[PDB]
Amino acid sequence: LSFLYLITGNLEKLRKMMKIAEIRKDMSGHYQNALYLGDVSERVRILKNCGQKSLAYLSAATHGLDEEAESLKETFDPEKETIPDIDPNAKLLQPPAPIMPLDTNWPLLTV
Amino acid sequence: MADKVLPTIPKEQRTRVAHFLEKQGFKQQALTVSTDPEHRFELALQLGELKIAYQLAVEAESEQKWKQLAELAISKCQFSLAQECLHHAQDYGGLLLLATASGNASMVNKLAEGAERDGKNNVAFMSYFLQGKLDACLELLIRTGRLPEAAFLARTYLPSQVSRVVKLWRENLSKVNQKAAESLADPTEYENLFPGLKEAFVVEEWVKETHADLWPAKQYPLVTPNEERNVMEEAKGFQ
Repeated sequence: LSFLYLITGNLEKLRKMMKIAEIRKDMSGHYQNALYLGDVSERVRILKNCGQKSLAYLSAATHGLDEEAESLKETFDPEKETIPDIDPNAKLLQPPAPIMPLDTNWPLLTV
Repeated sequence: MADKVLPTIPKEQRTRVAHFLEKQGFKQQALTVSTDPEHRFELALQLGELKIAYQLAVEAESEQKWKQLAELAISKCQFSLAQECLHHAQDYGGLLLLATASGNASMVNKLAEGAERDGKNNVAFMSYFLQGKLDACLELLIRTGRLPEAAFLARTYLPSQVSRVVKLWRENLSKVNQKAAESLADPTEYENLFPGLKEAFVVEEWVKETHADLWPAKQYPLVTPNEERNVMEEAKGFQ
């Protein structure tokens, strides 16, 4: 259903749902909320699952917020030292600008 | 004193004693004696000469090694390499978690290739999307027989495949006759497609967009570029 909601070009319903299944635990699923979005709040939770400031940085940096991820990372006694490619490079783009719909509701006919 | 003896011990001996050494907790030293690929390997896990462990791996000769190792590498946060091993493993799932977290297209192409590999429909889609590629998502659907669903995407974010696709879906339906089951129209009648005139296509927004895809949305960030995708987005998008 969530998928239907993201298919369609509108934003909330998925988010409450996201709340209500985030709230029902998770280790690989948060992902669903993030892409079609920019911003995620999941990160507040996420760090707790990870909490190695690593995820928090990778995620963090672009809202102009790499920084908190570093603060903890330091506090720990950091453990990061090498990284692989991953520089945001894939397009979270597509959906439905004016003319030629969405489909909340879909019309048809027996004919 | 022992060292003089040491020449005068070989293969297997080294192993036993190595275990003793290991018991001594003279792991490094235990490493020096080290004498079985397994033996070396486990110790290596404990030990973490990372590169060194790789050489022992050499050609690992078991993804299981890589899997085990991957967890370890990741712990050491020796990712550049980890990626190489994991990639070498091509063990997609864990590897995805990293790759995604910083984000990356390149990973995505190779992966796309992978995506094709995996054998359940769903992941591959996220990828296609993730990349931004309706086209890919839709092509994927063609193989799986996702047909109702494919239509929704084709509609929402318009590649107007809704017209193309709908005919085919309908055809299936058609096969399974009954007029209601057949179901029919694209520009006008049942559907009024382009005559409805509403929210998944056009040039101007699109032009702005054309660029948009190219820059980073911005708010304040890192070398790891911007795109956003929230309230603002909705507003311009309408424009």
